[PDB]
Amino acid sequence: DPQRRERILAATLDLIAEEGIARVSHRRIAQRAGVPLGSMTYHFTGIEQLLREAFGRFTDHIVAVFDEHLGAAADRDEAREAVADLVHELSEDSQRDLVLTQELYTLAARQPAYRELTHEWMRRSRVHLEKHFDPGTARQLDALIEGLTLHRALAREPHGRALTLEAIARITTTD
Amino acid sequence: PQRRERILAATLDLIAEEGIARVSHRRIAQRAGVPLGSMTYHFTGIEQLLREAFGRFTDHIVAVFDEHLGAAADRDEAREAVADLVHELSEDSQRDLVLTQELYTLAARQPAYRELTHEWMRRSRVHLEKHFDPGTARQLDALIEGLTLHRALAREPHGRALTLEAIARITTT
Repeated sequence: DPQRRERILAATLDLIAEEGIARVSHRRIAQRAGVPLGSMTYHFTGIEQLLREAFGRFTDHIVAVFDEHLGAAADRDEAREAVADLVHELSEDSQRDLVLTQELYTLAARQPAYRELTHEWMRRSRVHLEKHFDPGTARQLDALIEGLTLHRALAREPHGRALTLEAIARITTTD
Repeated sequence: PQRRERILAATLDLIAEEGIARVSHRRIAQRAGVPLGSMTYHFTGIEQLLREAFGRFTDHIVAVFDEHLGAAADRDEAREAVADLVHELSEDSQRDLVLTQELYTLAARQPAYRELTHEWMRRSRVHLEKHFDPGTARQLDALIEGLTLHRALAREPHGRALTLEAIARITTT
């Protein structure tokens, strides 16, 4: 099964989501991935590469979520509506994804090297956004999506879609 | 005896440099230089302690919002002040960046803490509402959040121009 390496990455993500970044260790991960301890160092040069590849995988996943919503939009109007859907789904559908997102941000805040990950994440998000909006608005919009998602997710009383749709309409206005 | 204050201070310090998982009564008591019993006496537990520690941090940030939007006498002066706020909030203190992120992770994991992240947003909108209508204040607070995070976790933060244009659009009408 050539999927042992992939399983290690997934178990690493599960571990971080459930117990936090500080609990990351070769032994704990091997157990969750159901692979011998030696498999950790056979496939990975160290914890950094492991973490980079793990968060990179999580990163690919969310980017695909952008693709799922935006790729199905025919014009600006559907795109704006699609973005609202994206914001609400990201803010409440998966607590695991919200936690992994926040873990990554804390890591990148602490260790600059990991900002290569967040930088590449923001860039890919913008790519799909630029399939409907110009580069500038796409950048402004990505920051809005980030903020709306965060404020809904950590809210005691999350705002509704009308408010989300209006902010989106406003940020994507060029008249 | 400012033991309570020192404990709250040591808590933020520990979280800021060592990470949330390193918080324990023992370690914090050590940092603050107080007897282990002080931790259990002044606080009902780690929850109430983190709640008050982070509560102090948000006071610190809300204070920054003020003294920024504080002296704008215009909607346009307000906009430029928000821009300044965004850039200062993303470059000046890595401590504050880390602490905001630690709070965000805790609230994501334990909904109970979403009470203070909720109160933070509320207190932020209060200052913003001094210049903009309620709906706009709310949308703006979210944009401020997103722009700040994107500038901070980028390899090359975007320029002031981008920040101001985004603000100009979200505060349109």
